[PDB]
Amino acid sequence: NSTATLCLGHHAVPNGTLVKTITDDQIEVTNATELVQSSSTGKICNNPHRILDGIDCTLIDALLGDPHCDVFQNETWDLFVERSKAFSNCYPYDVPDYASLRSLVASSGTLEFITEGFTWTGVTQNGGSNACKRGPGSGFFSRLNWLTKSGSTYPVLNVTMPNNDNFDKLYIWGVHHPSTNQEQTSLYVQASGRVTVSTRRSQQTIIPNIESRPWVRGLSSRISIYWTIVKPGDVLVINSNGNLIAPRGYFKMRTGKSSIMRSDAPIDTCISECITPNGSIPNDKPFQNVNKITYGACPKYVKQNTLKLATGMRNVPEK
Amino acid sequence: GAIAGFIENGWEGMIDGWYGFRHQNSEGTGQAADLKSTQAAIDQINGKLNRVIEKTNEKFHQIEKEFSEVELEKYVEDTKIDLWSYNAELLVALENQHTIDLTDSEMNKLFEKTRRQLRENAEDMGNGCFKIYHKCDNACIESIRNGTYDHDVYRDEALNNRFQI
Amino acid sequence: QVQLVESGGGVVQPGRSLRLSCAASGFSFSTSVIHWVRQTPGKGLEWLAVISYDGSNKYYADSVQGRFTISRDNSNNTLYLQVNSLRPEDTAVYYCARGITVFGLLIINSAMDVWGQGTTVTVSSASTKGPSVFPLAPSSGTAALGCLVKDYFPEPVTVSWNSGALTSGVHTFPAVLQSSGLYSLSSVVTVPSSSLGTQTYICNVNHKPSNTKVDKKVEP
Amino acid sequence: DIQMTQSPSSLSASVGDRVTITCRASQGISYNLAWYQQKPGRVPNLLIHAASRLQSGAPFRFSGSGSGTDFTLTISSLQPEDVATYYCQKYDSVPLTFGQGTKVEIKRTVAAPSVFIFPPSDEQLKSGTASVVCLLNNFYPREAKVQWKVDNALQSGNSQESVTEQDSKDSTYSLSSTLTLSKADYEKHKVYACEVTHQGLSSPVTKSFNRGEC
Ligand SMILES: *[C@@H]1O[C@H](CO)[C@@H](O)[C@H](O)[C@H]1NC(C)=O
Ligand SMILES: *[C@@H]1O[C@H](CO)[C@@H](O)[C@H](O)[C@H]1NC(C)=O
Ligand SMILES: *[C@@H]1O[C@H](CO)[C@@H](O)[C@H](O)[C@H]1NC(C)=O
Ligand SMILES: *[C@@H]1O[C@H](CO)[C@@H](O)[C@H](O)[C@H]1NC(C)=O
Ligand SMILES: *[C@@H]1O[C@H](CO)[C@@H](O)[C@H](O)[C@H]1NC(C)=O
Ligand SMILES: *[C@@H]1O[C@H](CO)[C@@H](O)[C@H](O)[C@H]1NC(C)=O
Repeated sequence: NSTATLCLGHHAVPNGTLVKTITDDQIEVTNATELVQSSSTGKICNNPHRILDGIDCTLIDALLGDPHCDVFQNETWDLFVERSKAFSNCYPYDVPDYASLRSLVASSGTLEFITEGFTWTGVTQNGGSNACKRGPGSGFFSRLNWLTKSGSTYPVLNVTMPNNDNFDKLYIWGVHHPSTNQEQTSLYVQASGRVTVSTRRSQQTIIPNIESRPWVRGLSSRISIYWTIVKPGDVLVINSNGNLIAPRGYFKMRTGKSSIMRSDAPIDTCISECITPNGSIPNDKPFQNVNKITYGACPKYVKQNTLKLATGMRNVPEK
Repeated sequence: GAIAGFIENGWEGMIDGWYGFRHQNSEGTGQAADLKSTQAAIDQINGKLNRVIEKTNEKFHQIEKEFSEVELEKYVEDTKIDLWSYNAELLVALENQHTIDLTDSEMNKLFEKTRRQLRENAEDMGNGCFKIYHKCDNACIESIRNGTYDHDVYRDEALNNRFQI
Repeated sequence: QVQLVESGGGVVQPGRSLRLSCAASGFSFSTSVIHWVRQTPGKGLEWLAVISYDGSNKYYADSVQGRFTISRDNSNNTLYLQVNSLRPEDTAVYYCARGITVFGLLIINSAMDVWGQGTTVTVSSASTKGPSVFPLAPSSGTAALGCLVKDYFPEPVTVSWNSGALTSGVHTFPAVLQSSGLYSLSSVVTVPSSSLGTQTYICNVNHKPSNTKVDKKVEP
Repeated sequence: DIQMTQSPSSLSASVGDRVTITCRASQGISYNLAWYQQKPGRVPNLLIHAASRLQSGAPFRFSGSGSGTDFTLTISSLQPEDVATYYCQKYDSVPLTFGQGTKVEIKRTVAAPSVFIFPPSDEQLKSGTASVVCLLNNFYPREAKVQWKVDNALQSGNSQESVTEQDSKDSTYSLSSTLTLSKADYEKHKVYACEVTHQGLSSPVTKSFNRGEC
């Protein structure tokens, strides 16, 4: 009538979202947006990245040439997927600095092996074992050459293989560790062997130790795997009076965006830049809670399953 | 069905904006949203999503640089993630505090803008409403909402009504 | 299925008034800001007007004041543009549009999410006739044939082949305004020269302005 | 009021390229800018809104990085599907002005036009009109020339031509050339020929027919 009322107010929602602030641990707001991806499809998208399923083989087993991993020869990938069911079925071995060799080869993204001649004079080549059978007969790592004595002598090997190409060569070699002193002398004649590989920039000297280890595939012996990189203009020098597991050639090294991941998730036909062991996830949100291990354009890993960013004023219900 | 202000009340039936007006006059009740104050808050909130990610992307590298200098063992890495996850929550918490402060701030600015318009022709009822002491029809309300209310037009009438009792 | 279909466009002589209508289907129409946008033929989009989520508020472009009038019947899931005092600046396609929510608000000024197919309104006091349809059948690896749509007004006409199942290799050319005041078009489709009357080729021409129906076989 | 000034007005780029449009404003608008795409023949779909957010079901190649009075819609690794006209819209306050438009066209290998000529049907000749159609199918670039010859007599002025926009699939154009005559002019002459000057063997190609013969 003669007067009027003019009220000021703000909007509200019947039930709002809880967020955290500097003063309140849980203050209800009219709107907020989730910043943490917490769900995955459970499958790894084969596109756009070239995914290579290891199945029963590990990257190292394929590298050395384990009989059941011969299908991965000259194989390439963007992401190598390693399964928990993978197993070794060759000569028992160990790799000092295993993580580094796995990481190094994973980064190269290829197993391109080029065979080289290597003259091994005064020794027996192509040694094998019943622990690493290939076909009906005995065998050995396809990429390694087991040298033993010829007749009654194992001479001091002194071979050189220069790198005249315009890329880095990766050579894989090893040192045999016999379980008994009779085995040592029967194979390499000398009671104590020695293997040294060097380049103009590097050098590795190792004296094998004679010791029995826990039985693996009916064997108490092992092999220690080592690796050497030879840059262009450098030379590979191998000197050995015994126990040398010679290389057959080199792997061409590349520098790229390739890597390796341990996962048991199935692979599926779909597109996702981001891959985690739990499967692919969308990369629309800035953070993620699925796995700290990731590949591709991924949100940064966070421990929280939710981080709500206030997108509205505070929500108070009307009375 | 008396109308109430923002003091301890929110308007469920207001979806066109965040702040607005609600009136009771001779021509009945009404409601309207205030777009200038609403749009001012929205412009700030648009900024915050980029800012919350432009700085979280700054700490993530900062933390890694410190741990890279130390260099990763699993107890070292999990510490890094715990420290980074704590930093992330704190940034978002700080922005949320700012969002609540700037949205509450915008409400007060609108209340004061309206008080200045009415000057001495109205009184603050205390619940976020003004009791305007003259006949203010629908056209008179829109002039307050769009910022053109001239108190001198109603000074003689308004002051005469307050004098009454 | 979240769609919105218009209707009402057609011919109107300069000086009279039209009423377009928007029909929403498949969502909370009652809770949506809806816009109108037009386009000069082969020019650019022009934003015209907006209506609040309830009808309370209405805003119009500068060169559109006075003449236009939005309105909505939420019981009827319908929107109206009601063009008045039409001029030569009104020949264009007129589109609906839905405004996106902004931080949970039904704000009146936002971006346009869903769009309608668009009715065309051409102001002119000229004829209002259906099309004449003639077949283009040649004979000489792949060979092409088509349909010539002649002497129609106003715009537009839609052309399909085999009731819509045959689309690959089709090229429907833009209409051009003939000296006689009617448009001319032409629609073609490429097929293997080996498909001579072993495959039936029918161009289906539909001209809604005059409620016309045509099916024309093109044969060797 | 404010005044959006989209640019460039139109451009041509190659597949896999990085294209960028810029929307400028005559006054600050914050983040209240949206980007729209209009593929040929299709209705416009929304791409960017709030200056930088991307819209559901929108290809990731599209991104928007601007604010204030200077925005940029950027396409990275441009694809053939991206043939269309892109509009920016200012929705800070009324009027929600639109940009002037930007047409994006693909740059690809060269393609020679397929030529065909269609005489007028008996059904059309019946009604006193004679339309001769000459078609150029799936070619590149857009620039092309058509020349009419009636028994070697060049008829000019009674011809109209229409061009389709670039198709997404092959990145090609099509042109139609229609010659409208009366019954008298068509029935008086025998050879109606369509001369194309473009790039067959870099030599003008001629396609002719004799009225009522082959
Ligand atoms: C791997 O590539 C090298 C490159 O010359 C080739 O000599 C060798 O035969 C290839 N091996 C296999 C198993 O394909
Ligand atoms: C091994 O070969 C190198 C090649 O430079 C030579 O210098 C060295 O004398 C050789 N060692 C022996 C024991 O002959
Ligand atoms: C993710 O995958 C890992 C396997 O590496 C599994 O141990 C873990 O429980 C999974 N967690 C989630 C949240 O997916
Ligand atoms: C404000 O609203 C009144 C209606 O009472 C109108 O007369 C006046 O023109 C409006 N002013 C502006 C700037 O919108
Ligand atoms: C609503 O729709 C029905 C059916 O089309 C029609 O009869 C009626 O006139 C319409 N009117 C309004 C105001 O909704
Ligand atoms: C918050 O607002 C956005 C704005 O569109 C909306 O999409 C979302 O559903 C809202 N969420 C909540 C929890 O209110």
